[PDB]
Amino acid sequence: EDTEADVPVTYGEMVLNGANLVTALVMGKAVRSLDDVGRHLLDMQEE
Amino acid sequence: DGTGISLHRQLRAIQQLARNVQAVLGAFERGTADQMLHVLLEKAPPLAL
Repeated sequence: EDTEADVPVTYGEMVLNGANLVTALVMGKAVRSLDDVGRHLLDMQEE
Repeated sequence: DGTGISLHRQLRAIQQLARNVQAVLGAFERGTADQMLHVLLEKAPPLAL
């Protein structure tokens, strides 16, 4: 028994905050973390 | 539900109730003119007679 105590965490949540509210409704698809993926896709082509 | 869509599905039923109620109140504004002609053609014999 290395110790008798451990370090867990709490829930991380995933809510339709911004653009995912439009894309779920105006479009169909609602790809997760589209606030970050859209930021990464708009950073690559302009160099 | 208080989520992002169930706030929105409230608004879609509001616009229908608004544009259902805008029509039928305007219908009596149109039904007034239709009430003209069906009592003015109770009177008004033709010009030939």
